[PDB]
Amino acid sequence: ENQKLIANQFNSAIGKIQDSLSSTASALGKLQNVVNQNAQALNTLVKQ
Amino acid sequence: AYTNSFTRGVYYPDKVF
Amino acid sequence: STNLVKNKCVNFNFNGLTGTGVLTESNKKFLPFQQFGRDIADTTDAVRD
Amino acid sequence: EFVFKNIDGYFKIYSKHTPINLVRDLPQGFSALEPLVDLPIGINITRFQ
Ligand SMILES: *[C@@H]1O[C@H](CO)[C@@H](O[C@@H]2O[C@H](CO)[C@@H](O)[C@H](O)[C@H]2NC(C)=O)[C@H](O)[C@H]1NC(C)=O
Repeated sequence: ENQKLIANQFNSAIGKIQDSLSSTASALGKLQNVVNQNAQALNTLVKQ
Repeated sequence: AYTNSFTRGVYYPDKVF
Repeated sequence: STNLVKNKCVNFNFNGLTGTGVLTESNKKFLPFQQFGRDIADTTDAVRD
Repeated sequence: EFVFKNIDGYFKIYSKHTPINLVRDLPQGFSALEPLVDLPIGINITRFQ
């Protein structure tokens, strides 16, 4: 009984937070940290 | 007599590229 | 200076710097005093003969 | 600019010639100094004039 209007709001909210993700980069910190852990673990290995 | 050498004296430490 | 061969694993020695690998021509540009390239991990990646 | 050095008996003589729109003091710039020449003299120097 709300899904017309409230599903439209749901679409708008999921889309606007998808846009926010398109406008967000600090969230990728976990995977960038893991990639950098790999990078320094290989790099410290080479430096040894 | 004295002045501020802000960021001066930055050369290439090596001929390595 | 005997020879220079490319794209085949050889033992290259340039003025004293020794190493084994294949020599590939690149479009990079050096500075006149600069001699050999380097990577982000102390890895040799280019040598102007 | 005539940056000098003396390490391992390698009396380096750097240089850099950059004109600027200032006639008062050193500017808020940044210019690297290339090793114009190197002098392998290997002597002990502690003063200059
Ligand atoms: C509940 O929250 C939603 C989202 O915060 C509200 O929807 C917004 O409503 C304003 C004006 O009413 C619009 O300018 C926005 O564009 C809407 N956001 C959307 C559609 O994502 C909603 O009004 C709030 N109240 C109710 C009863 O739903």
